[PDB]
Amino acid sequence: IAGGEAIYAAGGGRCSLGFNVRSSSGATYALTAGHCTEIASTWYTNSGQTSLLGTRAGTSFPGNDYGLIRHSNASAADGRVYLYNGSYRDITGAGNAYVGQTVQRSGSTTGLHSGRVTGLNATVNYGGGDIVSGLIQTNVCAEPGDSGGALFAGSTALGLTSGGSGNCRTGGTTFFQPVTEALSAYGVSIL
Repeated sequence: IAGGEAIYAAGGGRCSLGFNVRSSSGATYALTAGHCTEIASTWYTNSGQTSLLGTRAGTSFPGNDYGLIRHSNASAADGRVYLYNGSYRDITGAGNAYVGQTVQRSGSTTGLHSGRVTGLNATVNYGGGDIVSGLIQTNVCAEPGDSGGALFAGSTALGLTSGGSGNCRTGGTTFFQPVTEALSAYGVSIL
């Protein structure tokens, strides 16, 4: 499974995989949104929930928005992002974002969209105390289901879709969790 592809929670809920990562010991995981991993411990790669992805290994949500899923099969840990046209992009490292940067977002609801970083230090309020801060603001649209997907530029991983406003029909604004903070938190590296 590659970055951008759908992940399904046991008993309902869909998100997108961000990036596949590995610990210094060679254990592999999938990064996604923390608001996603908070809903279930077991994840699947198909809607019918018969192909197991793995089980939740960590969650950092409200505050940040990142989470980790341990792969049940190391071979499913594809170090690429799916481009939705039958092609894949190999991700070679992680980097920082900057205002004016041109970016691409891969998600399971709306496919691949591009845009620009328009702001930093952004905050989103999901209600019920769910405030996420330190986010990258962009003009890339996204829809529910895209959450946890990959934000990248070229071969460089940048962030994970948290959420935003608008849709891909009218345009919107999306907020992303910088990936490097996540890699740091878990001592993981891009595959």
